[PDB]
Amino acid sequence: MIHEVDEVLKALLKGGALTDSGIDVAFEAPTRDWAARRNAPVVNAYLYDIREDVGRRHRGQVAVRDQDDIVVKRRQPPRWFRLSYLVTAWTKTPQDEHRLLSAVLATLLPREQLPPYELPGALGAMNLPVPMTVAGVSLAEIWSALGGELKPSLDLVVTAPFPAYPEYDAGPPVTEGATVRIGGVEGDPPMSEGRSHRPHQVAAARAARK
Amino acid sequence: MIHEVDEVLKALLKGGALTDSGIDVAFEAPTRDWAARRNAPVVNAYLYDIREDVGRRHRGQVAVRDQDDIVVKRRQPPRWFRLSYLVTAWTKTPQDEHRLLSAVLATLLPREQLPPYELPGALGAMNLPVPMTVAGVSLAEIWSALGGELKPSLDLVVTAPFPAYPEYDAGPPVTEGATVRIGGVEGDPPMSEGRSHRPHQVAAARAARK
Amino acid sequence: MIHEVDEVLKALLKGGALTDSGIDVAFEAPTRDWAARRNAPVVNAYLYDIREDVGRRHRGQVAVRDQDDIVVKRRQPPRWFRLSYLVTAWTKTPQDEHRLLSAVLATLLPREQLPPYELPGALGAMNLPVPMTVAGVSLAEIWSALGGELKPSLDLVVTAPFPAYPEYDAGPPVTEGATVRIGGVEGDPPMSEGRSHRPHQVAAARAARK
Amino acid sequence: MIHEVDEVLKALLKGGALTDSGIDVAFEAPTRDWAARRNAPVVNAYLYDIREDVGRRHRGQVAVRDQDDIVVKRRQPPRWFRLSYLVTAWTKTPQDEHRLLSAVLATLLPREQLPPYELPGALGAMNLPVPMTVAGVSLAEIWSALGGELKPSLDLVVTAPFPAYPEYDAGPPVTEGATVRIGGVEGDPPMSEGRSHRPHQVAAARAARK
Amino acid sequence: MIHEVDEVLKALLKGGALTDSGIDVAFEAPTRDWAARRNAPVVNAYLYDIREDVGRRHRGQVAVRDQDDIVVKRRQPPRWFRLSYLVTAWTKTPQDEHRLLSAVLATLLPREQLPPYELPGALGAMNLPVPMTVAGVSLAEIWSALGGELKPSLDLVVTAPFPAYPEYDAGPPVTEGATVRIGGVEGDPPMSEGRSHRPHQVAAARAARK
Amino acid sequence: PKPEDVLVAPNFGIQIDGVMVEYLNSVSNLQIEQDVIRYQQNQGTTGRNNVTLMPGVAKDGSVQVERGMSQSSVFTQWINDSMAGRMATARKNATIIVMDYEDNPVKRWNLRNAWCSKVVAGTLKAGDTNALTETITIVFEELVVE
Amino acid sequence: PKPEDVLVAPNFGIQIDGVMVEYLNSVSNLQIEQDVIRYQQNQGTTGRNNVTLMPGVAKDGSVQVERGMSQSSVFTQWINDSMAGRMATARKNATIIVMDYEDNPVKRWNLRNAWCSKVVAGTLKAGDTNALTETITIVFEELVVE
Amino acid sequence: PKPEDVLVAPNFGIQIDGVMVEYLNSVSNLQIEQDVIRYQQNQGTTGRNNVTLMPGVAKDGSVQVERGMSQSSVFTQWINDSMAGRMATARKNATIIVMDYEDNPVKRWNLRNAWCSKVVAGTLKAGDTNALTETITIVFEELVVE
Amino acid sequence: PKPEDVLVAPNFGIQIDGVMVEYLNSVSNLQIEQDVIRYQQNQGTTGRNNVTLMPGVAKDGSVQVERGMSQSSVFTQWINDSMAGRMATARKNATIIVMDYEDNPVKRWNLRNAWCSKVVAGTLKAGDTNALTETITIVFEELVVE
Amino acid sequence: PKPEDVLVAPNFGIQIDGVMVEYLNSVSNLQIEQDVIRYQQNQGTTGRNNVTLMPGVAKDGSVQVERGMSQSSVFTQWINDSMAGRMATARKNATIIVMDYEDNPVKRWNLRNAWCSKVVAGTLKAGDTNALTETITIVFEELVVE
Amino acid sequence: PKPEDVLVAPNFGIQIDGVMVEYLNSVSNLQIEQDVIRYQQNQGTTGRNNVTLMPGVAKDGSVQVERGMSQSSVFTQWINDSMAGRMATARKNATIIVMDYEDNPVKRWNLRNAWCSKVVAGTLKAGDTNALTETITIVFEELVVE
Repeated sequence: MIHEVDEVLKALLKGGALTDSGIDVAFEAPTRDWAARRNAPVVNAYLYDIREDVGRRHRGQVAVRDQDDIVVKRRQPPRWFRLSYLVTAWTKTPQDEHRLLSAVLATLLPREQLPPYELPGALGAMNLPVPMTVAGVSLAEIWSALGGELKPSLDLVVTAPFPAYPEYDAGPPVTEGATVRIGGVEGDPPMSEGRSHRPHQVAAARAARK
Repeated sequence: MIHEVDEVLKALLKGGALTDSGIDVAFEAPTRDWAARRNAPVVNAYLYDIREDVGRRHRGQVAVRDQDDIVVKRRQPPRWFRLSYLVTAWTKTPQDEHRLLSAVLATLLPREQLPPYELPGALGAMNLPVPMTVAGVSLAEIWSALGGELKPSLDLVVTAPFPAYPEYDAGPPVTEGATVRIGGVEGDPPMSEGRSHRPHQVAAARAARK
Repeated sequence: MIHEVDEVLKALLKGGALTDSGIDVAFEAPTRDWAARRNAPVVNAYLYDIREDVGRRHRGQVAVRDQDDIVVKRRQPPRWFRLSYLVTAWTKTPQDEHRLLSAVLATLLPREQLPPYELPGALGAMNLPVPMTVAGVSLAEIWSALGGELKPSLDLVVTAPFPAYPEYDAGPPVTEGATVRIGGVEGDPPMSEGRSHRPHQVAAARAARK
Repeated sequence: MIHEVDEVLKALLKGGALTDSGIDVAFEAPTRDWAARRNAPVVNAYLYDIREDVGRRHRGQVAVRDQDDIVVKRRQPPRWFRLSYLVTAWTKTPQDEHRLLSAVLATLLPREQLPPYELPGALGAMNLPVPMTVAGVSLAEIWSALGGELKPSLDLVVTAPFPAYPEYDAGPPVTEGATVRIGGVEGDPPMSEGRSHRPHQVAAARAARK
Repeated sequence: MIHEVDEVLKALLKGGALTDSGIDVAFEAPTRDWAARRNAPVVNAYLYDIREDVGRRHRGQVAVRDQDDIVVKRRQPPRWFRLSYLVTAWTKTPQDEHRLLSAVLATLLPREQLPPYELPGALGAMNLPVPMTVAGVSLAEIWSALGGELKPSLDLVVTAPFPAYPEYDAGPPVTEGATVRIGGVEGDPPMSEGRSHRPHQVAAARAARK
Repeated sequence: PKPEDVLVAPNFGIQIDGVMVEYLNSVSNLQIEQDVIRYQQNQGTTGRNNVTLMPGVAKDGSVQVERGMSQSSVFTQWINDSMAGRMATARKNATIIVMDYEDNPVKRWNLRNAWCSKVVAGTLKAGDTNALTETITIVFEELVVE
Repeated sequence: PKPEDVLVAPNFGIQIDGVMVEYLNSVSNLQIEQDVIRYQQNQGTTGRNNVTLMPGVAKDGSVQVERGMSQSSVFTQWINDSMAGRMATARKNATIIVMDYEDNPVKRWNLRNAWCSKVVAGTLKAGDTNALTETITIVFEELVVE
Repeated sequence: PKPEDVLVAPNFGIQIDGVMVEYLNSVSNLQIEQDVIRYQQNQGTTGRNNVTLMPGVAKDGSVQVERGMSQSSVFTQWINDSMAGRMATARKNATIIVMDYEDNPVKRWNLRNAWCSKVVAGTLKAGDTNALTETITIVFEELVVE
Repeated sequence: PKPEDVLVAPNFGIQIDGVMVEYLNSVSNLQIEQDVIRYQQNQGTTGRNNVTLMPGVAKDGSVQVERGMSQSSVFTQWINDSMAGRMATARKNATIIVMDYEDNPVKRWNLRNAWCSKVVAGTLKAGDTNALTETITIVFEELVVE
Repeated sequence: PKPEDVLVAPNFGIQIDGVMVEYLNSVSNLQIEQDVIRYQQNQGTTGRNNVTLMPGVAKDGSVQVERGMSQSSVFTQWINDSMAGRMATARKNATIIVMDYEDNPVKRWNLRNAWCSKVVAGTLKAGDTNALTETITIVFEELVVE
Repeated sequence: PKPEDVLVAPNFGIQIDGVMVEYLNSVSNLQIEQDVIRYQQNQGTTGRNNVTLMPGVAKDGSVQVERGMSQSSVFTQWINDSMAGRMATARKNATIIVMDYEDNPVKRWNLRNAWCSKVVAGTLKAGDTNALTETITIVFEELVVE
C-alpha cells in the first residue's frame, strides 16, 4: 500500500495551501544528475526506507462475523509499517526554496493522522487512521548514499496498516446445544448418553443473543 | 517562517557590529564550486536541517475569545521547530577570516532571544519570543555530505514557533442559563420540567464577569 | 543450505501475488553497472551477510535411535544462521516501483515461518521450521559499500538451521544386566562376584519398554 | 578574540624552544594542495571548530562600580568558548618531523593557563586566565574532512573568554535614605507621611562604607 | 605462527568436504583489481586484523622442570591472539557462489577447536588447543577500506597462543637442607650455628617425592 | 468503526475548575487501583488447601501534571490557598481528557476533590538549553474513569 | 516431528470469559511456583548434619496483559464490577494460548477465579511518537498449565 | 502578551543579604511542599467507605548551590559564622530570581532564615579538564514564591 | 598434557534421571559454598586479640536451567509431580557435565535430591524476534563436584 | 583581579607531617558539614505553626587519597603505626592545597588529628592496561578551611 | 631510582602452600582494615565539644581469586578438605606477589590461616564465546603486607 500513500501525499501537496502556483511533486531520487536537469520549482518526496512499527504490533485471533451475528473467519490484527519520505523543495533562488519549504511544512503540519475518508479505496478499505508525522527527529550519511548534496529536508513518516491474511475458517455453529456424558472414572458404571440442552434453553439463548 | 528567520539573520548581521565594511551575507551552499567563484569577504549562513523541538511541545485546547469576553475558537499551542544554520566567514587571508568570525561571534552573542516587535509581520504575528543559540554544542560528516571542506563554523540554532492551529469552533454562548429536570430513576414519578435559572441570578452572573 | 533458501525465495516470489506478470528474480549485486543494463521490471534479492543466531543455540548430547528403540548415535542440536537479503524492485517508473515493492511486501507478509513439507531435500531433511522475517528491523553504509545508490529495500532475514554433526557413536547395549561386586574397603574380606540380574528381571525390563 | 588567540599561539611557538631555526607557523588548511607546495619545515596550526564551554558558564547580575564605590552597571559573566587547533609539523624527513613535533609539544606543555600580562589588548582587557590544553583527548574522519592525509597531530584547546555583557544601567543612588508609610490595611486610620532616616543615620551609613 | 594458521586453514579447506573439485584457496586481498583477474572458482581467506584475547590472559610464574623432578625454569603462560579472516567464495554464477559458501560453512562448522597433533610443528609444540569460530560477530566499513565491494562473507576467528619468554633461571636445588640460627633480638646471647637437618630427615624427604 | 479498531494518539488535555490551565507538557500515570486480600485456609475435614483473593477498598492517588514555567502563577495561587487551610475553595474537581483524531474526546478521567500538594521548579543551569519545567503533584480522593 | 524439535514463536493469544478482548501487545511472565521449606537436623548418635528441604503450598500470582488504548472499555467495566463487590460475576476463567507456526494451540495456561486488580494508563507526553498503552494487572487464585 | 504565552529561559540569579555572591553555575530543585494526611472511615448506618485527604504544615527544605570555586570564601565565612553559634548574623534572607529575555524579574522565591549547612569541594583529579566546583547546601525555614 | 594446561570451552550438557531433557540454552551459577563462623577473643593474661574463622555446614542451593520452550512438557510434569506431594518420584539425581574439545567429560557436578521448584515463561511480546525461553529453578540438598 | 574573577584549575597537592608523600592521582570530596536540628512548635494562644531549624556540632569525617602503586610503603608504615596503638605518633596534621595558574597556594584545608584507617589495593587483572591504584582513607578529627 | 619513582605494572602471581596454583586471571581487592571508634564529649567546665577517633581491632577479610576452568581440581580438593572439618591441613599460608618490570617481587601480601570457603562456576551459555571462569573466595584471619 505504498502506491496509495504516495498518491495521498501528492494530492495533499497539490491540494494543500500551495495553490498559488502549479508546482510539480516528483518521487525521483534527488541525485546530482536529477538536480542538474530540472528547470522548474519542484517538490521531491523521495522514499527512503521501509520499517515495521514493532511497537504497535498486536497478536490475537480477531473474529470476523457475517450478517447472522455468528463468527465465520479468524484473522490477525494488521501490522503497521513505517514509510519514510525525504521531502525537499527545489527552486533557483535560495530564499524561494526556503519559502517553498515553509509552505510545505505549513500544509503538512495540521494533519497529525489521516481519516479513512480521504484515503483511496485500497487503503480506505481498512477504515483505520493513517498517522503522518513531519520532522520529529544521520541525514548526512543518507544524503551521501543517494549521491546528492546535503540540503534542508523534511522526514515524513507514514504508518501504513498492512494486512496479515491467514484467514482461518471456524467450524459450523452449534445449533443443537451441548451434550454431556457422565460416568465412573474407572468404568464401574457404564457411560450414559446424558441427553443434551432442552429446546427451551436453546430458544432462550437464541432470543437473548439479540 | 524559514525566510522570515533568514531576513532576521541578514538584518542582524548587516546591521550588527560589522558596520566597518559592506560585507555580504549569502545563504548559498558553501561547496567547492561556490567557494571557487567568490572574490569578496562574505558570510555564509547555509541552512543545514530542520528538526522539531519535542521538548517544548504543549498539547491542549487553548481558548480564543473576541471583544465580548466570550470564547469563540479552540486552537492548539504552536509547535517549535529548530532550524540550524552553518555560519562561516570567507576571506582571502586566514587571519582576516578569524577576525570576521570573531566579529560575527561578538554580534551574535548578546541576542539570546528575539523580541516580537523586531520580527517581520509573519513571525511577529505570534507575539512569542524566538530563542537563538550560538555554538551551543559530527561537523566533518556534515561538511563531507555538503560537498565542501572542513572550516571553523557556527551552529546557529533558531527556534521558530509554527502554529498548529486547527481553528475548531465552539458552540453558541448560553444566555438562558441551565435547566435541571429531576425525577425517579425507574420512572415511577414522571420527569418534571424543573424550571431554570432566575433572571436575577443570570444578571448577577453576567455582572460578575467584569 | 544457502542454495536452498535462494530456491525457496525464488519459488515464493514467483508463486506468490506476482502472478499477473512474469517478473524476473535476480540475486546479482545491485551495483550501478548492474542497474545500468537491466531493461525489464525485476526483483533483486541480493545476499548481504551471514551471521549465526547465538540466542537460539542449544548444546547437549541428543540421542539418536534405530528401529529397535535403542540409541545408537549421539549428536548435537543444529545451529541456526541468520541470512540477510536486500530485496529491491526495479522498473522504469517510481510509482510502478512502489507498486512492485507493495506486492512483494504483501506476498512475503503472511509467511512467518516455513513448514518443511515444501522445502528442498537438504532443507526438508531437517523437518524443522525456518523462520522468515520481512522488515523486523545503517542501510546507507551497506549501499555505499555495495557500490549502488540508496533505494527502498526489504531486509529479509531467514534462519537456516545449519547442522553440527559430531556423530559420537554409542557403546553396545547392555543385555546381560548389571553385576555388582561388594567387599571391604581395606580388603579384609575378599571381593565377591556378587552375581547379576536374574533372567526374570531382565525379561520384565525388556517388556516394560513397550 | 580569535585573532588574539592565534597571535598568542604564533608568538609562543616562535618564542618557545623553536629558537635554533626560524620555522614558519601557518594557519592554512593542511590539504593535499597546501602540502604539495611547501618546501620548508613549517608548523601548521589550523583552526578546526568553535564550541561553547557550557560547564564553565556562570549566570548572574555582576555589579560594576565607578571610583565612588557605587555600582552603576549590571553585566553578565563572560562566556567561555573552546577553540580547537590541529597542530602538525611538516619537514622533508619523517625523523625530522618527529623531532619538530617533540619540540612543539615540549614548548606547549607548561602553558596550563595563560596569564593576562602578555596577551594583546582585547584579551588583556579581560584580566582573566586563558586555559590551554595540548593533548587532553575521530581524527581520521576529521582529517578526511579537509581531504588531507592522516598525520600525527596535536589538539590544542584554548578557552577564550568572550564577552556577553548586556551593560544594563542601574538606578540613581539613594541619598535621602528610605521613608516608610504606615497605617490601616482597610484604611480605617488616615495615612501618615512616616518621616525618613535622620541625618545622623545617613552620615553614619556613609561613614561606615570606608 | 600466523603462517601455521594459514597452512592449517588451507589444508582444512582443500581436504575438507570440498573434494568434488580442485578449488583454490588464496590469501590475497579481494580488491576490485584482484577480483577482475580471477577466472576460476576460488576461496579467499584474507586475514584482516590481529588482536589480543585479553579475556584469556593468565599471569604467573609457571615452573618448568627436567627429568630429575626439580624445577629449573620459570616461564609465563602464553598470550592468546585473535586472528580474523574474511572468507569469501568467488564463482561466475551467484547460485554457485552460494553453494560454495554453504560447502565452506559445512566443512568449517564441526571444528570448534583443533587438536595439537593436527597443527604443524611450530604451533604443535605448545600442545594447546586452538579455538576456531566460524560463527562470527561493521563489515561494510571493512570492505570499503579493503577496496572491494561488499559480498556475503564469513568472519573466521582463530585463537593462536603466542608464548612469552621471560625465562628466569631458578637457583640450584637445596641438597643440604635448611639451617636455622637462633639467639637474642638485642644480641645479649650470641647467635649460634643452630645445626641443620639430620641426614635421615633429608633422606626421608627425598624418598617422599616419589 | 469498532471501538477496539480506533487507536488513541497522545493528544490530551486537562480541565480544572477554578484553575486556568490550558496546556500541559506531560501527565504522569493515573491508575485505577484496588486492594487484593489473600487469605489461606485448609479445607477442614480433608486438608486440601484453598487460598482466596477478594476485593478490598478502592484507592486514591496523585496525578501530577507538568507545565512549562511562565509568568502565570495559577498553581502557585492554588497551593497558597491550600497552605492557608481554605479548603472550601482549594478542593476542586478535575478532568483529564484524551482524544483520538478529529479532536473528539475518547476517554475522560474525573478527579473528585483534587487538590494540589507539591510544586517543584526544574533545576536551573547556566548552560541549560531546555526550557524550565514546573512539576505539580495533584492528589485526589477518588478517580472515576468515563 | 519430536515435541522438543519444534520450537515456539511468540504467536500468542488470550481468551477471557465475559471480557471481549482479542489482541494484546505483551504479556508479563507467567510463573508456576511452589513454596520450599528447608529443615536442618543432626543425627542423634553420629552427629552428622542432614538438611531436608521439601514441598509447600502452590502459589497464586498476577499475570499482566498490556494493550493499545482505544474506545473500548472492557477492562474498565471489569474493574468497575470488581470494585463494587459483585465478585459473583467479576471472577472469570482466563486462558493464555501459545501457538505454533500453523497457529495450532501448543501450550495453554488456565487462570482460575481471575479478576482484574489494577488498571494503569500509559504516561501522556506531548510529542511522543508512540501509541498510548494500557496495563492491566489481573490476579488469580490458581494457574494450571495444560 | 498573555502570562502563559511568554516562556521562561534558564536565565537566573541569586541575592543573599550579607553574602557577596553574584553568579552561580546551577541551582537544585526548589519545592513548595505540604504534608497530606489520609483518613479512612466507614459510614455508621450504611457502611460505605469514605477516605478523606486533608492538609498538614508547610515543610522546610534545602537547596544546593554549586559555583565555580575561586579565591573568594564568602560561603566559608558563612559556614564559619554558623558553626560558632553566632546565629543572629548567620540567618539571612535569600532571594532566587528567574528573569525573562529582557532581563526583567519574573519569579522571586524568598527564603526566610537561611543559613549554610554544608560546603563540599568537588573531587580533585590529576587529569581533570573542567573547572573544579563547590557545592553549598542551604536550609531555609520558609520558601515563599512571589 | 597437564591438567591445568587444557582449557575448558562452554560445551556442556545435563542429565536428569527420569526427566527427558537433552539440551539447554543456559545454566546459572553452580556454587559450592560453606558457612564461616568468626569468633573474636582476647588473651586472658596479655590482652592480645585473636580472631578465629572456622567451618560451618555445607549449603544447598538452586540452579535455574533455561531452554527453548517447545511442545515438550517434561518440566511441567516434574513440577506437577512435586506439587501434589508425590516426593518419592519427584526427587531425582541430576548431573551437569562440562566436556573437553572432543566432547570428553572433564567436570561433573552431581546433584542429590533435586526437584524443580519454579517454572517461568518468557515475556510474550508481539514484536519479539528471538524465540521464547523457559526458566526452571531446581533446588538441591547436596551438590558434589566429581 | 577580583577574588571571584580568577578561577581555580585542578592543580593540587598534599602535605602530611611525617609521611613522605609528594603526588596523588586524585582526592575525594572534602566536606565541611554541620548538624541541623529541626523543631516544630505551635503558638500557645493563636495556634500558628513555627518550625525552628538550628545549629549542631561540627561534623568530621575522612577524605580519601589515591596514588600510583610503587615500591614506597609510607602508607603501609602509617597504618602499621596506627594498628599497634602507637597513636602518639600515628595522629598527624595534614594539609590539602589548591593552587592557581602561577602555582601559588590559593586554598588550604588543614586536617587535625588525621590517621590512616583503610588501605585498599587496586584490582589486579591479567590484561589490564591501566596502572595499579592504591586507595587510602585518612580519617581526621577536624577539618579547618583556610 | 627512588622508590616512589618506579611504578607497578599489573604483573602479579600467587603462591599457596599445599595448593598447586601457578597463574590467575584476576584477583579482587586486598584491603588492610582497622576499626575506628568515634566518641563525643563535652568539656565539664567550659562546655566545648570534643570528638575523638581512636583505633579498633584489626579486621580479617576475604580475597576472591579467579582462574580459567580446566581439568585440575586443586580448589575442589581444598574446599573438600575444609568441608569435612580437617582444618589441620585446610588452613594454609598464602602469598600474593606484585613484581616490577624486571620480574622482581616488589610487594608481598601474606595471608595467615587462609582456607577456601566458596567455589563458583561461571555461567554456561551455548552461544558463549569467552572461556569458563572459576571464582574462589579465600578468607584470611590476618593479612600482613610486606
